[PDB]
Parts: sequence; structure tokens; C-alpha cells
Amino acid sequence: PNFSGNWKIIRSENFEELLKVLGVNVMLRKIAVAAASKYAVEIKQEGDTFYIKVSTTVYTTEINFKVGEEFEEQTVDGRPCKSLVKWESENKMVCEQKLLKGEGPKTSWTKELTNDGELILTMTADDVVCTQVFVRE
Ligand SMILES: *C/C=C(C)/C=C/C=C(C)/C=C/C1=C(C)CCCC1(C)C
Repeated sequence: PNFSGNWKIIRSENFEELLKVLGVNVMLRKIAVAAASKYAVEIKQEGDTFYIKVSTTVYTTEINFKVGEEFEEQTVDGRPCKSLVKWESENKMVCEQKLLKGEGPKTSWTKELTNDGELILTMTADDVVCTQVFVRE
């Protein structure tokens, strides 16, 4: 299917609560929520190979992976991790992550393309789920 696109955020729920679990202190959580409104995701998908570029005003990061193949990235709060993406259905994928060093909350993310043309990202840390919704630019 067509995950490829230039996606811009329209809605972000529970992001602050996610950062709290991750041990980010309050003033930085607030500054981060503010930065999440100027926030875009660029995806290029060919088959089950994905290129994903996440950008805010002052920072940009690139993610490259093949579904079913372990790769290295970072958790939301910046800790390196080993990741593995699998399909859950036609238009939804799930990524499980394991810390490279040390211990912390169990994190993961999902991406889904809806019937109505939205991209839904969820990010989880333990019991807390952050949901973000994007539309094409
Ligand atoms: C597949 C799409 C993914 C894995 C998106 C990941 C997005 C992030 C790790 C976003 C992180 C952000 C912060 C850590 C604070 C500044 C605002 C965000 C939302 C860009």
C-alpha cells in the first residue's frame, strides 16, 4: 500500500504523559509538546522497505528498515534500541524495541494508514499510549 508521503501532524494526544513515563522533567515536556506541533513525517515505501524522516523545527532524524529485519534506532527519549517491525494487517505495522544498554520502560510504536487517508502513529511506554494523527501535505 501507500505509506509514502509527506505527512503533517493534525492531532497529538497523551504525548506529555508519554514523556513523563520516560523520565523527562516537566519544563522539557512542555517545550517538547510545543515542538510536536511543528512536526512532519516523510515516508518512502517500496514493498516492505521503508525510509522514514521525522523532523521538527531544529532537528531531523532518518529511519531505514525492512519489515521483519532487526535494525537499530532510538527510543522516543533518545536511548539507543534494537527494533523489529512486523505487519499486523494490510495497512498497520508494529515495532517492538529493546534497549541496547540498561533498563527502562517497555516501548513500542505502530503506524497505520486509515481508510480516510490519515496516518496514525502510536507510541507506547508501559501503560501509556500516545496517539498522533497526520494528513498528507
Ligand atoms: C514511525 C514513526 C516514528 C517512529 C516516529 C517517531 C517520532 C518521534 C520519536 C518523535 C519525537 C519527538 C520528540 C522526542 C520531541 C519533539 C517532538 C517529536 C514529536 C518530534
